[PDB]
Amino acid sequence: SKEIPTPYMWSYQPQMGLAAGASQDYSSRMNWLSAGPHMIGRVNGIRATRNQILLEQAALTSTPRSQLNPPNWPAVQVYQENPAPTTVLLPRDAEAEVQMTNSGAQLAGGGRSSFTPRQAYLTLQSSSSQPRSGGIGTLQFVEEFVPSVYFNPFSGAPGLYPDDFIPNYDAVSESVDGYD
Amino acid sequence: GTFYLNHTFKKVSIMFDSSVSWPGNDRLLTPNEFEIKRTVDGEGYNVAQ
Amino acid sequence: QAAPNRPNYIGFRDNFIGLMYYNSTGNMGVLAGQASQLNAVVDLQDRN
Amino acid sequence: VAPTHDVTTDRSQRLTLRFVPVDREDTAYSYKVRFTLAVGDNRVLDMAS
Repeated sequence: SKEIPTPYMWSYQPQMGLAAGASQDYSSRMNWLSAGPHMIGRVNGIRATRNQILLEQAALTSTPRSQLNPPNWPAVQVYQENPAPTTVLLPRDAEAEVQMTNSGAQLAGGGRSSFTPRQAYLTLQSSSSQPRSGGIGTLQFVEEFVPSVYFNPFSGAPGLYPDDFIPNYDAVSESVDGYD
Repeated sequence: GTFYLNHTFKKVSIMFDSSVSWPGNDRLLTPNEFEIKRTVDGEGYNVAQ
Repeated sequence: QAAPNRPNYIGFRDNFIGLMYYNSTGNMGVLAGQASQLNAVVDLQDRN
Repeated sequence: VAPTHDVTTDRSQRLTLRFVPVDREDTAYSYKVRFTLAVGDNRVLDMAS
């Protein structure tokens, strides 16, 4: 009961990207009620492994932070997207091409051109101007927010409980912004 | 297990948390539904005569 | 004793709407690529 | 078990897709079209489908 708890699994928010408040795992339980002593000490020996795998997974994978389910993620702790700088091939450098038309030759069609020998091409940055904050994606929620195994559950002062397990709770208001 | 109303269906939508539509990421010819029976007109998606 | 017929003014619709007709599941239009022909205009039913 | 890798493409691919003729020949007995079937570098076929 208190010692081998069925772990609190989270729920994903697709819109905000935050954690949608966790819930007790109620869809993987064995029905050990029809079992004598040689198996109900084996079933409890199984849950005591997934409550130890989930603690040796929470250290390898999750970011060490204070506020689990934070409302506003920082910039550096969110996966960014930095592709290669987009190498743009400029076709015809017009520093000597506008002289060709002013000589009288109208151009058409379209090295790269025969009248000019040179061909410059520029590169430019392909990332965003500012990195992204406020909300993690789906694969970040695959990575972080492993099911939190909560031992000796709800055993303390008010406010000392995990208040974000309530799937209605604002993390920076100490309150449900309810119907108003 | 002997059913006889198998033909009375149209669009079947499956959406997790009401915002990720599940055919996958726009995997079909309409990104938010499984079209059982396009009755009316329009494209010629109708196969199997 | 005569009396004049009542007039109307049969023009087109305001802003030509309904000529293209939108928001029909089926009989909707596409804007696709040549190399793939995947639709980028699917028209949902409940959107005027 | 299912093979958990090597089936799923996280990029938004497409299970099925119609193509459009880029010509036509309305001969009184014949009717000729040519197509432009092409893939995005990672989509093999069987062409019997």
